[PDB]
Amino acid sequence: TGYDLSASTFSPDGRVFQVEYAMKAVENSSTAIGIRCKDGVVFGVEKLVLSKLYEEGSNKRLFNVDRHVGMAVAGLLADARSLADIAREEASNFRSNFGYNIPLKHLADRVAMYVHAYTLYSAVRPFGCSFMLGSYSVNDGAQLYMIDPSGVSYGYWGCAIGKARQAAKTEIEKLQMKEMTCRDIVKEVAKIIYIVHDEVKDKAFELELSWVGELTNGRHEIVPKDIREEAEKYAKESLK
Amino acid sequence: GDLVGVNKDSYLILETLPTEYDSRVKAMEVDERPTEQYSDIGGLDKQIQELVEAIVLPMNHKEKFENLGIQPP
Amino acid sequence: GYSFSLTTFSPSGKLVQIEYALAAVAGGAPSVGIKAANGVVLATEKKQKSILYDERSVHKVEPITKHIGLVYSGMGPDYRVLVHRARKLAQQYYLVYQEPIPTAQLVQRVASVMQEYTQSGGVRPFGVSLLICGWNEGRPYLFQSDPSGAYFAWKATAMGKNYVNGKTFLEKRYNEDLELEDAIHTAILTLKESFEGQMTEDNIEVGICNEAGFRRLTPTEVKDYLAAIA
Amino acid sequence: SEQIRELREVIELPLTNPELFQRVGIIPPKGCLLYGPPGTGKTLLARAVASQLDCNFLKVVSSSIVDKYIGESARLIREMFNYARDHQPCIIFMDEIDAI
Amino acid sequence: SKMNLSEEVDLEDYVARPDKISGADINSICQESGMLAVRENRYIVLAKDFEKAYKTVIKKDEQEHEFYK
Amino acid sequence: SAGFDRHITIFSPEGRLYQVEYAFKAINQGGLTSVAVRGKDCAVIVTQKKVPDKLLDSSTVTHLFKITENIGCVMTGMTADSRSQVQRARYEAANWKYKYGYEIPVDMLCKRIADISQVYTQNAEMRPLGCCMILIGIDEEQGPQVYKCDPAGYYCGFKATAAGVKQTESTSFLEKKVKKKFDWTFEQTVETAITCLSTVLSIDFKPSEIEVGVVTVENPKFRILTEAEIDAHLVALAE
Amino acid sequence: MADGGSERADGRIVKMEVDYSATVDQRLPECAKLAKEGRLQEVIETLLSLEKQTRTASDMVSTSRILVAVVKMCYEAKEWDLLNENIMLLSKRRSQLKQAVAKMVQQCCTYVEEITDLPIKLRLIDTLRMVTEGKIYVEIERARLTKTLATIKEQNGDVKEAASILQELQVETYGSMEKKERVEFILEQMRLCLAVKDYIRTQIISKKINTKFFQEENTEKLKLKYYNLMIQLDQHEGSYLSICKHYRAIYDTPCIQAESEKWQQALKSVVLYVILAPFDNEQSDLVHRISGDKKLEEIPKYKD
Amino acid sequence: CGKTMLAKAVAHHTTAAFIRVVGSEFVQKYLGEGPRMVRDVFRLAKENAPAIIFIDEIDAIATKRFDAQT
Amino acid sequence: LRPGRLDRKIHIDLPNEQARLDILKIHAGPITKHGEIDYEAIVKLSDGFNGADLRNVCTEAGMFAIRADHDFVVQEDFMKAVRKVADSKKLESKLDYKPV
Ligand SMILES: [Mg+2]
Repeated sequence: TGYDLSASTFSPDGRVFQVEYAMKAVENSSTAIGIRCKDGVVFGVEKLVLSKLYEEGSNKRLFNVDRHVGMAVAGLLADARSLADIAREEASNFRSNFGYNIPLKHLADRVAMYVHAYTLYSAVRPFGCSFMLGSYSVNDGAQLYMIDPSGVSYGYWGCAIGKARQAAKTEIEKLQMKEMTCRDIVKEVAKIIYIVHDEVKDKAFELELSWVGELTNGRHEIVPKDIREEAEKYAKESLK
Repeated sequence: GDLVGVNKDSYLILETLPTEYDSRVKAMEVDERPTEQYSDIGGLDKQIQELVEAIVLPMNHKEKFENLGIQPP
Repeated sequence: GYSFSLTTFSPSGKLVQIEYALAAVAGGAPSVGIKAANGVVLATEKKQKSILYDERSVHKVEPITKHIGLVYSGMGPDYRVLVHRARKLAQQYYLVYQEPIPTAQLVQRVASVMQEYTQSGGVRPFGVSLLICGWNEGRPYLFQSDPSGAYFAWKATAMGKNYVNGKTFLEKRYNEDLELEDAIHTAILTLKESFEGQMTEDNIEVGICNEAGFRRLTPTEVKDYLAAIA
Repeated sequence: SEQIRELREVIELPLTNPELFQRVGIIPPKGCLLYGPPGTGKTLLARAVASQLDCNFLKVVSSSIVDKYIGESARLIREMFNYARDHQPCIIFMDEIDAI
Repeated sequence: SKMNLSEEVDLEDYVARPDKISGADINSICQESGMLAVRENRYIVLAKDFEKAYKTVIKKDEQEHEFYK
Repeated sequence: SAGFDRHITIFSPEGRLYQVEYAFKAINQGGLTSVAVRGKDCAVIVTQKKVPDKLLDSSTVTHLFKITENIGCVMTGMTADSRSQVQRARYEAANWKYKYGYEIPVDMLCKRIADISQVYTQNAEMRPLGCCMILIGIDEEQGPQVYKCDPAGYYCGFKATAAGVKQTESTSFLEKKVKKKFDWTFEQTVETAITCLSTVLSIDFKPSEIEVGVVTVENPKFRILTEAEIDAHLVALAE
Repeated sequence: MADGGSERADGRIVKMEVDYSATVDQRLPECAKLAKEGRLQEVIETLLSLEKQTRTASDMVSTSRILVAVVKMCYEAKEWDLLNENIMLLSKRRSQLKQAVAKMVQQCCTYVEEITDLPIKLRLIDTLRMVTEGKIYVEIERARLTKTLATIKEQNGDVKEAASILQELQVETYGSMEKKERVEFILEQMRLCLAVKDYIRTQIISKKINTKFFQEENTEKLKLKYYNLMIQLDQHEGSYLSICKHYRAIYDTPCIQAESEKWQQALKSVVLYVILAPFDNEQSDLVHRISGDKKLEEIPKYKD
Repeated sequence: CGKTMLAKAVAHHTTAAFIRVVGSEFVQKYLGEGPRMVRDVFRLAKENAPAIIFIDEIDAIATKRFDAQT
Repeated sequence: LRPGRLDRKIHIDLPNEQARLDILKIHAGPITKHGEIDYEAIVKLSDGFNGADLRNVCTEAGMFAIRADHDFVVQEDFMKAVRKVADSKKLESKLDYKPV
């Protein structure tokens, strides 16, 4: 506190508050969760409609970095767009220098070191974003990663980013995710969103579900749950 | 602590005449009885409960704080 | 106080941050250096905080060329910078002139390096003073630089903590003509003035200059030298 | 349980046995520093020392003696000893040693 | 002198030591060894504690961060 | 008192500076402790892990980092500054092999690390990386070694090593430990490396809560112990 | 959960002689693996005390004979291994080993009149190894004291057993002094100190007694009869007035205990050497207190 | 190094009015009270016997060395 | 720090996770209930880390007993009490205090 202006200064007890201040700016964003089954990764983002003039698919938070890699950002949306273009550019140089797809364990290291560099100098500020990284391969399986604004990056089986970070992972861990298929996961992700405050004190929302795994043959794309609409049909039955 | 009546010169207690107050304390008792309701107040719903649980219930339920066996502040 | 910075003067006197940099020199480990008639003796103090620290890992007496050695009193992390600077600078003379650099020539140049960090305005000065020895052209030499950039030529001196007691010792002690073997005898006897309790073969670390080149002493001789020779 | 007793005989043995303080000879073992949280420790284990004799307690607010000129404060020292003279080892309980 | 030592343990082995001690800390040594025998229920100093009380108070160079020497 | 030089890296009156020595208490927010022990011809790293979540994985937690095939390390302090410190360590270990044609000594590497941490103190305008590094390695004609690098740019090699939160309690145990002249036959090393951390932290850990890196002069490759043989050394000390 | 280990222990107590007792130690590590589990409520302390009871009962049957070594080597087996067995970091110190050996020191109280002195002090020297660690905190804190007093009466006391008790005195004020039995233990060592002719140490450990008084109400023949050794302490140099103040203190109980020979010699012993104190105001009014007695004229030293 | 003990040793074997004053209770607030406490000592001293005024520490305020433009 | 002012010092620690249950059953004393309580099920779900504030946990469980007309205290009321009290502890700033 006064000793908290620059990002290159220490507190008298030994922490940087400019990193601490940017972490709870991610806290005010809506909840985006991630989960992986035994043969794929399923994303899911609670996204709220601003007033009414939103045109049903604008400014999405499910990006597409590589052929098999996408993001699940939450926080400052404009800061995540510039950070997503770094990961698009980083995966292109690995293709041009080595001739094959980027491993997700190596991709998250290159991004987190880039986020780390904005937490050291007084000229720039730390980012205000946190996001997810999911991929699938036949020689590596499915992985799911997690990057904070400080730059700590390691793997989970399931996660949540937003207001309800604790309130979502309470009921994620009561799932037998080690053996389910990622078609049964999709109907289970939608009830985790709709339990915790979809439109209670808010106005409206719309669910987005991204999708990667064995059924897509390594491709990353949005779900065909505009087809048959089964996520909302199965989750709205959990009213009682 | 008694408001006894004492002779001037002899300084000897003569009468008792207790419990006498001035007009300033008598003016402090409210005879207005204002008309404010809780519907007029908005945005303080946590503090509304924490007041009624603290003061109003010891005013009403003297024995509910007895059979449970705690002390209201 | 005006000070806070290095690129401006005080209204009355001199640069204050360079004076504060000299305070870190006085709070360092003690050291001593004596110029005898046939050589120069360097000796310093080196105690570990625990019994766990390997004493034969990091050295204090550090050779620059085959006839030039160097000690310090300040902060060891800043010491390793200008040592590596003085190594590469000493080779640049030898590539041009094909001749080992005289001891009065490094101190022209090493002090100009410590000069440059006293400039503007976001860098800090060093917190290290030095003692530089060597036997060039018969006569031996013993100099001393500072973080301000000046230099000297000593007969005998002592830096570090309690230097005023070692100075009044050496003022009462140092004569003009002794050999190198008598010089080490009064160089440990001035280290015993301000040292701590035990003084073993690993608490001190001593290097010398002959005319046969620079050499630092192994603890086999230093145990046998401190064995009952006062 | 470790601190009920570590504080006990470091107070008990000097007050019960002043004769060993002439078998070698030194008078002041003058007490421990109880530091940590507020918790319940400052007020409750002071009553754990009250288990044998003890009693005294009184109170030290650490504020009425801290007046600036200490010519009054030295009298405010001995003002509290007007009851501590009335007994055997009186046990001056002292709260908020360091608190202003 | 005003302390019942009563041993054959010679104190001048601590006179001849270096690590120069301030005069207040000499008073701390003899009082600490008084504690370091009575607390162990001894009616006399046996002066095997006197080594430990000497090594206790002499350790004041606390951290210094192993930095700037 | 100071007050004075407590924002940026300049001198104090008499005589120190505070921003570097605030990084020394920047390790302690990790809430962790690491122990390195060199007794004889082998070398042992031991460090606990702390997994606070069931959704959190197990493989992506380990602080044991393989620098080269014969040099391993462990990292304390805060997490994000630790990994960028390792990236410089992996990088300059390969430049030695390219420029000079042979394997880098473990002694030479801490010089190259602490000099990079030196410039950030001398020249300003970069935060000086509040993490600590401990190295082990095998040297020809020198035996095994244990080194420690500091955020100030200090380094010193020494036999028994603690870091993290509990240096002053673990090193106090190891001074009394390494004073007797007992030999260290590769299980005398490990059992003391366990029981020092086991009593200072007061955990006496369950088998799945730690890591143990090792190197030995019979197989100089850096080696992370299997969870099964961690249990074998744990049932060895408690017979 | 652990009732299977109990019915297997029902098998092994029948098969102590039908099967050999090493097989009881071969069924034992399965019950150790049950103790290795010890999770929350299933196979934890209360049922763990049952296998600890039955393994000691099998240790009773196996080493009731002069083949004693099995009960001892099973103890340094399990009591070094319990750090790996039940819970790491100082497991409970709560009913996992305590009453299993508190039964055994009760058995050492039984066998000391039967077994000879050699294998019982081999039994004691192997139980002192873990009693120095824990298990004598409280209930029962005198698991050490009922057997270290037995070590005194092995050779019936000497210089060494006085040193053996003075080194272990305050460890049960380090557990919790017992209004009565702790006072009864902390008195007993100084008559051993008088056997080693120690007097300055004797009065230091005697000054701990003075605050625990008025328990002679429930004490018939022990409280004010140990103080007949406290006058032996002040028998030494000259303190004649103080031990006549002492005789008036022990004057009361043989008037409660209405005797006419033990109480009469209390009148005899007090009237002899109030005289032998040097003259003072304290002697001058004490004789003015003790004269005028209704009981003093039973003796012709009323004339004296 | 045994400084205050020497002042206490004089107070025994003298026949004076020993006055010891810490050099810290007059560097306080309330502008003007500081210099009057110096007067309160000496008016109490010079009214009395041959006396000793022992100021304990002036490693506090004892040095001008600049004109204070503050 | 000389012998005679703070002759020996001692630090008090805030958590034990088992001296919770000691202090809990003290404060789960004179409060009417059934004996229905799994007291360890309180402790494992409790994260208070302060002995004076676990006193506040048993106070608010009686407030949940005032709620829904419980003359006894059900085991749910303590689990209700931890979610109210320990969440209120988390929402306060100025968390730097250390005795020297
Ligand atoms: Mg003084």
